[PDB]
Parts: sequence; structure tokens; C-alpha cells
Amino acid sequence: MIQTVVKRDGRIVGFNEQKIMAAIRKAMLHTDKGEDTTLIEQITDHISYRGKSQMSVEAIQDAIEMELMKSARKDVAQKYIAYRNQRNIARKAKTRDVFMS
Amino acid sequence: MIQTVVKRDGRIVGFNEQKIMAAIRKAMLHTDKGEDTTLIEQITDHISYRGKSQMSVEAIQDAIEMELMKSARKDVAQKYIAYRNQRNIARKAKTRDVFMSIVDTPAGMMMKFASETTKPFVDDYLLSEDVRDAVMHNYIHIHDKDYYPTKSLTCVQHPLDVILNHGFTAGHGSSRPAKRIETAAVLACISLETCQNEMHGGQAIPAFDFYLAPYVRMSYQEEVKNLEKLTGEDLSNLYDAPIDDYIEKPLDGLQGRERLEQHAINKTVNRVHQAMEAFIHNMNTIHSRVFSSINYGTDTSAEGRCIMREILQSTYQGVGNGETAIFPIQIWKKKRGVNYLPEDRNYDLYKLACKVTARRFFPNFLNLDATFNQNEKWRADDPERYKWEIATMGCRTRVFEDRWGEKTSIARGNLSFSTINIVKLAIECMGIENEKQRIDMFFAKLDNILDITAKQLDERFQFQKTAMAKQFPLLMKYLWVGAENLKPEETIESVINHGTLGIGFIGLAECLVALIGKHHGESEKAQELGLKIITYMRDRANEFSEQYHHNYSILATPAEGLSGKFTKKDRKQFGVIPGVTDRDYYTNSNHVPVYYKCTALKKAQIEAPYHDLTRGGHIFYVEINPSVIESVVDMMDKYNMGYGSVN
Ligand SMILES: Nc1ncnc2c1ncn2[C@H]1C[C@H](O)[C@@H](COP(=O)(O)OP(=O)(O)OP(=O)(O)O)O1
Ligand SMILES: Nc1ncnc2c1ncn2[C@H]1C[C@H](O)[C@@H](COP(=O)(O)OP(=O)(O)OP(=O)(O)O)O1
Ligand SMILES: Nc1ncnc2c1ncn2[C@H]1C[C@H](O)[C@@H](COP(=O)(O)OP(=O)(O)OP(=O)(O)O)O1
Ligand SMILES: Nc1ncnc2c1ncn2[C@H]1C[C@H](O)[C@@H](COP(=O)(O)OP(=O)(O)OP(=O)(O)O)O1
Ligand SMILES: Nc1ncnc2c1ncn2[C@H]1C[C@H](O)[C@@H](COP(=O)(O)OP(=O)(O)OP(=O)(O)O)O1
Ligand SMILES: [Mg+2]
Repeated sequence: MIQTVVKRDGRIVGFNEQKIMAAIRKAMLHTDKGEDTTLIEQITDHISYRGKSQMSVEAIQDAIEMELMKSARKDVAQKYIAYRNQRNIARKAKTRDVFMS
Repeated sequence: MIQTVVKRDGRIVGFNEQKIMAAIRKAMLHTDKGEDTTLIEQITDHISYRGKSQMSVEAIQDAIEMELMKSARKDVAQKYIAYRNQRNIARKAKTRDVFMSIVDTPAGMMMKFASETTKPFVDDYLLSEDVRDAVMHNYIHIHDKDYYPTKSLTCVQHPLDVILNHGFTAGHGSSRPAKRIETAAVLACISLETCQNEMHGGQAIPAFDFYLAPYVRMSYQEEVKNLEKLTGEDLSNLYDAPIDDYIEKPLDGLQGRERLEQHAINKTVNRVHQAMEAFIHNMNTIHSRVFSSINYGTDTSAEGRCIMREILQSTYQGVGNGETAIFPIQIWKKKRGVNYLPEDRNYDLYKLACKVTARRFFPNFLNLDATFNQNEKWRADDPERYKWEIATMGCRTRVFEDRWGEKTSIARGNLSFSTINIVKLAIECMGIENEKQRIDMFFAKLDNILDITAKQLDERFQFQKTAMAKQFPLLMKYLWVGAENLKPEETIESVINHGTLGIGFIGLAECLVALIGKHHGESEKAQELGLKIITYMRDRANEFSEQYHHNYSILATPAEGLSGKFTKKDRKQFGVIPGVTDRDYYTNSNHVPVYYKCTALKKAQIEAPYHDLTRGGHIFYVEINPSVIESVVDMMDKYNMGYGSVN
């Protein structure tokens, strides 16, 4: 398993194992079917190996993608790669560089 | 196979296999490794055999993505499901407002962008942990949260004389003093609309009579000079000639030196008349293009009456082709000894004011003799009485008392205010059945929420200070108490304390229903609790004022930005309850609910004590001949009513 996560800004924090179950649960609400908790738990637990004890948030969100594209719920998969792309364009704004000015 | 595809617009075309192929090719050509026809052929053949006779573009793309997922090359789908979505958003922005969902005139759209960008950053990086926790669960509301990074203040009361007397210089713009009526209202408007950019609230001009009063004499003198330039006479004693009132009557029926003294007054009255309608039109158009307020009604000279009559006539007529102007907001001052009783000097102006208010809904009325507005320095002989007369704003705000300064409302303002949700606490405590324990729990929680609100207000204050003078070119050089002593680059920490902090409340009747079967306006026992809770809040406000070295007051919020922001989030969490979360309003601070049939007398009786208790702001709103408003004003005088707005 893993403990260290290096967020986008550059800080280091500890693994929580519960946030993932929120991200892979909010998407399934906008999908015409609220998937049973069994798949949430299975996918969450399947991120135990394949780690390195330190992985960036980009890696942990670019790996959960290639796990809903297999679990017979691609309906959820379609409405997960769209939201991420939406929010990766807003982050390019030079906004947090003005407040801290 | 597939033979007909229905385009998005609606056309029907034939199935061409060379278009499902180039699309995947372009998707593949940006994914490091870029493959050849080996998989393209498989995907296209699979699609074009399992389908129906006729298909749509969206269905075909669904099939493309579904097959591109169930493959070995999954790096080509993640560049498909993104480009398609970007194109959807682009083609949806030709008739809708997609750019707002992610986060009509151009200026309004830009302001919406800025507000939405600013709000979450403040909600995260600036507040503290306890305050943030309180805000998240719908316990309080911070008014005007989007201007937090700009160390901004709410409102002020303009000392309009300091600019008319001398010249004012802002940026590269400079202006000399005034020398007639037309060049005075224009400067008043300039200074009234120049300070909006420096503040996030309303604007007010107190003593609308005295400040412009010296400027009805100058035009008279100039007209006399012009009427004695040609005639060769020496009308040198007409300058400071005492006058009774600047009334105008026809001219034919005299001759000689008594004919060239009624004409001058006529031209002067017309000159003063045009200017006031120009003022009203300017302030009315600026809004659509800016809250404003003007106070008058306690000047017993000859020029003040002229100004009052001119403004009243212009407002009564209307604007344009007879429409009712929305701004400026006009407020009429009533005192017992100046304009109330039949023997008083300004009875006629009062009657005219009632006549106009019976139609165009302005001016409002402010009791200048209430038990909590009286001042012990108002001298009827001083030429500077206005310094000791309370003034109010269109937002229902009051700034009179002071623990470290004089008791005036000139050159002072408000700095922030936050409202507190009270219905939620009562609903939450509704669980237990025993009556006494419910009240005990209510009082137990109210104290903690009040402490959190006070801490938030103080932190806001601590942040607002540290603002350099140059950030506010006009407010901190001519229109604040300590100006004329501050260098361009000095902080404003030495003058900020001459301000006020408000704690508002909303929806008391619902809070009563959650602890008894009737609200304040239906059962005698009900009001004994509303009075008690308001009293508790006032006492805690006094304690906080003593603790933190600031000024704190209780407030009835104007209900302009927070009308349903609380009830919706409360129905969802707790669900429908009869008469508490079933109307989509939450009633105002302490009024009687609009859906309960009640008369003026009973409402006034139940409301006046709260007016006494809420120093930071209060109202008494009643919805309906000039004799009708007289009953309202008399009702205000009979009890300790402060600010009425019947219209
Ligand atoms: N401790 C963690 N370990 C691994 N991945 C994490 C962790 N915390 C968050 N993530 C990743 C995967 C989760 O699906 C997703 C949760 O939200 P996240 O992207 O961290 O939000 P955020 O940091 O942009 O915002 P917020 O401050 O609102 O939580 O982020
Ligand atoms: N309603 C939803 N629909 C689709 N995806 C969702 C939804 N709610 C959450 N998600 C996804 C998006 C992210 O992967 C994760 C939630 O993190 P979120 O804060 O929304 O994204 P983010 O890390 O891109 O944020 P930001 O860039 O704003 O800090 O779950
Ligand atoms: N002739 C066609 N036969 C089958 N599918 C088609 C055809 N034309 C378009 N499609 C479907 C499948 C393609 O994956 C998807 C994208 O087509 P594309 O040519 O990019 O858009 P379009 O035909 O609406 O017009 P445009 O030239 O503006 O792109 O549309
Ligand atoms: N640069 C690209 N990166 C990834 N995939 C792409 C790219 N360009 C095209 N594609 C793929 C995904 C698109 O759904 C498909 C059709 O492209 P295109 O004809 O430009 O779009 P479209 O017909 O949906 O848009 P439009 O609204 O302009 O008609 O080709
Ligand atoms: N709309 C306006 N906005 C700003 N400044 C204005 C505006 N209109 C006029 N001014 C200037 C002109 C003068 O500088 C000052 C008003 O002075 P005023 O009393 O009208 O006459 P004056 O001093 O120019 O007259 P004189 O020519 O007799 O010297 O404001
Ligand atoms: Mg005219």
C-alpha cells in the first residue's frame, strides 16, 4: 500500500483510502443507476498494489480511469473523463497567483 | 447494414464508411504510438453490421466509444471522450449560458464571472476552521462575500460641503468650487456616483437642504445684476434683502422698481426648478446604466423651503412621459417643533409630502423624536443643527451612537454584517417533547452561534484595516472623519474604529412555531419569548462590544440577497413540516407573516418593541387618499416607531 501523496501544489500528505470512494461515488449518481457499494469497494481495494509508496495525484486519478473501463459500468466511465477534463482547463487560470499577490 | 444516417440538423444522408475511419485516425494521430488500418477496419466493420436500417450521429459515436473502450489501445478513447465533450460545449454556447454552469449585458456577465471566481477562494483560504464549519452546515450568512479580498466598506454619509466649498482632485480630474444652483447638484451627483466604485453598498447625502441652501442666493444676486446691467439703476440694496419665501406669482399689475424685483425671483425659481428634475433623472438613469438616498425636511429658512418644494414637485410629476422614478430614494424627516403641528413653520411642506407619497411611494418617513434618536445638543438657533439629526439609508441602516466619539451620523459608515439562521436551531431542538428543555437547548445553542458570528465579524475587521489611503481616492481624503490628516501611503487603522458592525436575524415566526403552536402575532404567550430572545441577543452584543473594543448592533436584514437561500437547504435536510418549512419564504426579521390576515393597529402593537430593541436597523412596512398616510404617521408617533415605509 501507500502513505505519501504529493498534491498538485507540491506538498506531501498521508494516504486516506476514503476519498477515492467519494470520487468514484459522485460520478455514479449522474448515471441513471446508483451502482451497488460492492463495486465501489472492489475498485477501491484493488488500488492496494501497483503503487510505489509515493505517487502524485495525477497518477492516482490517471489509474482509476483504467479500472472503470473494465468493470461492466462503462456508463460511469463516460461521465468521469469528461468532468476531469472540464476541471483541468479551469485550473490553468492565473487566479490563485493574483490573490496571494 | 446501415443505409441512412440522420444529421444533427435534420437532413438524411447515405452511409459513407470513409468518415467513421478518418475520425479514429485523427484521434490516433496524437497518442504517442499512432496505429494503421488494422484496428480501424475491425471497428468500422463491427459497427456497420450490428446496427439498424437508419442511425444517428450520436448513436454512431456512442458505438465508436464503446468499441474503443473494449480494445487493447485505451489511450485513444481518452482523447476521444474529451474532444467530443469540448465540441458539445462549443456547439451548446450558441444559444445558452454553458460558460456559467462550469463555475445579459456584457458588464453584468463580467461581474458574474468575477464574483463566482472570488467567492470559493475566500471560503477556503481566508476564513478559519470554526467559521468555515459553521458556514458549511447553513448556520450563518456573510453578506457580500465576493468583495472580501478588496478591503471594502459598506456605506457612508457624505459631508457634501467639504467638496462644494473647496475644489476636489481625484486622479487627473480636478474641479473648482460652485457659484450657482446648476453647478451644485451636478457636483453632488458626481461625488455620489464616484464613491460607489470604492464601496460595495449604498450611498446617502444628509442635510440635502442646508448644503445647497447657500446656493439659492447666488443665482438671485446674479439675476439682479443682469437686471440692473441694462436699466442703469443702482439696485444695490437688493442683494441681502430679507425674503419671506421664494413664491412666484404673475407679473402684470405693477410698475417701476417693484416690477424689476418680482421678475428676478421668477427667473431664479425657474433656474432652481430645472436643476432638481435634472438631478432626479440623472440618478434614475444611472441605476440601469447605484443605490442612493437623500435626506431633507428640517430647514426653516427661505432657501431650504424653495429646494424642498422644487424637489417635491418634480417627484410628484414623474419622469419621462409620467413614469415613476425608482431612484433617488427620498426620506422625509419629522420633528415635533418644526413641521408637525399646524402652528409649526413647515406644515404646508408636510401636506405636500403626504400628497406625493400617496401616489409615487416616496418619500418614506423617519421619526426624529423617537426615544432612541433624541440628542442633547440640537439647538434651534444654531446655523449648524444638522450635525445632531439622525440620518438613514435605503438599506435600513442606522449609525448614531458611539462609545469613543460624538453622537452623529455624518461622515460615518458601516463595515460589514452577517445574518444568523434561527429556524434551523428550533427545528433541530424540536425532538424532545418537554417544553422547558426545548427552550433551554435553544438558549444553549444560540450563545455558541452568536460567539462564532462575533469572531467572524472581528476577523473581517482585522483584515479590513491595513488598507492604504490611495486605494480609496475620495472616501479617505474628503468624506471620512479623520481625513485631511492621512498621508497618501498611510494605513487607515487610526480612523476605522468610527464604524459599526451588525448582527442580523431572519424568520422569527417560524422559529416560534417550532417551539409553540402559534407565532408572535397569534398568541399572547408567543411574544413573551420573541422579546426574550431579542433581548438576549442585545445583551450579548453589549458584552461583545465591551470585549473586543468595537461597536455591535442587532439588525433586521433587508431581505435582498438572502430570501430563500435558507428554506430550500432546510426542506432537503429535514423535509416538510407544517407551517415551518412549507412556503419557500422564511418571513422577514420580526414582522407578522404576509399570509396572516391582520390590521395595521395590531401589527404596529406587536412590532414597536422590537423597533426599540434593534438599534442597527428596523422597518415597519404596511401595504394599502393623502389622508391615509396620516394614519400611518400618527401611528408611528403614538408608539416608539422609528422608520416607516408605507406605500
Ligand atoms: N490521500 C489520497 N491518496 C490518494 N489519492 C488521493 C488522496 N486524496 C485525494 N486523492 C485523489 C483521488 C481522489 O479520487 C481524489 C479526491 O479529490 P481530490 O482530487 O484530491 O481533490 P482536491 O485536492 O482537488 O480538492 P479538495 O481540497 O476539495 O478535497 O483525489
Ligand atoms: N457529479 C460529478 N460528476 C462527475 N464527476 C464527479 C462528480 N463529483 C465528483 N466527480 C469526480 C471529479 C473528480 O475526479 C472527483 C472529485 O474531485 P473534484 O474536486 O470535483 O475535482 P478536481 O480535483 O478536478 O478539482 P479542482 O481542479 O476544482 O480542484 O470526482
Ligand atoms: N457519412 C457518414 N456515414 C456514417 N457516419 C457518419 C457520416 N458522417 C458523419 N458520421 C458520423 C460518424 C463520425 O464518427 C461522426 C463524426 O463525423 P464528422 O464528419 O466529424 O461530422 P459531421 O458529419 O456532423 O460534419 P463535419 O464535417 O462538420 O464534421 O459522425
Ligand atoms: N484533435 C483531436 N484530438 C482527438 N480527437 C479528435 C481530434 N480531432 C478530431 N477528433 C475526433 C473526435 C471527434 O469526435 C471526431 C470528429 O472530429 P470533428 O469533425 O472535428 O468534430 P465534430 O464533427 O464533432 O465537431 P463540430 O461541432 O465542429 O462539427 O474526431
Ligand atoms: N459635470 C461636471 N463635472 C465636473 N466638473 C464640472 C461639471 N460641470 C462643470 N464643472 C466644473 C466647472 C468649474 O470648474 C466647476 C464649477 O464652477 P462654477 O461655480 O459652475 O463656475 P466657474 O467657477 O467655472 O465660473 P466662472 O467662469 O465665473 O469662474 O466645476
Ligand atoms: Mg426642463
